[PDB]
Amino acid sequence: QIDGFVRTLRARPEAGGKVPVFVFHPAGGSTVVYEPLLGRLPADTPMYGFERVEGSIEERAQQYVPKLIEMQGDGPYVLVGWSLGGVLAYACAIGLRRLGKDVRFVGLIDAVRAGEEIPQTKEEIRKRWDRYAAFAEKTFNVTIPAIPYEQLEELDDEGQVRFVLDAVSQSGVQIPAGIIEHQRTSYLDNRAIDTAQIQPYDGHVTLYMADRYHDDAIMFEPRYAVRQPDGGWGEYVSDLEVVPIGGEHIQAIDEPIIAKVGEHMSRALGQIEADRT
Repeated sequence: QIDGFVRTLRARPEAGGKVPVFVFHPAGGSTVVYEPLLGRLPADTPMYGFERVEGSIEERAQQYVPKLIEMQGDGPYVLVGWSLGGVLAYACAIGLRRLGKDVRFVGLIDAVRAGEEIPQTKEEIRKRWDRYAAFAEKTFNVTIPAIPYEQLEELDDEGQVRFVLDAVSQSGVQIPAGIIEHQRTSYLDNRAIDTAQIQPYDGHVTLYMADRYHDDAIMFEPRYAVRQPDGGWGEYVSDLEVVPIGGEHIQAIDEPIIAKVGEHMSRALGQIEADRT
């Protein structure tokens, strides 16, 4: 059921059968979140979930792609993810196509890029932590002292959030490790998107688009308040389909909105199975 970073949501038959759907975890979550989607897909569709690994987006895909090939060979590949999971799916599509594999569906469940690019600069690191501190002051009724910008700006995102958490750890009650680890890894996983080197993809991508990001996403990064019509994928994907699903980002993975996603995705899978036969 769990084998390394691969979760079996529905096992494929011993031989033959329908093409598996490979799903990729969202930041701060596991691939159990795809069970409602699975319920809306055709009967006997296999599904395997890829859980968290370390590195840049590209380095994560360098770990996932060999495992995909061990499981599915030349293809066909169906790759799906919500949020960070969609960026991971896309990176895997890129890696598989480089190896000449047959990728037939890439489904991004509201994996919508920030509407304005996030600068990778010292000034932006200063502005970012200034904003976070302001929100902390209000939320926790404290004043925040001078921020050590020089220390933060030479660290990558993981180093930054680790630095801040370690400063918090110096005083007060000890915070349970599970909470610290969840917050650290969620933060870094979401930030990994910002430094991704997105490559052009020559196949069809389906972007299931919600109406907006939820408030917590925009508190994390204000540039998520703006969405472009192509969700930031049009420059990389000539064969791009957008499927509006309404609601907020955080709702896209759940009933009832996931029924819209599943109805559309079922038709796409149906066509892939028909073409095989």
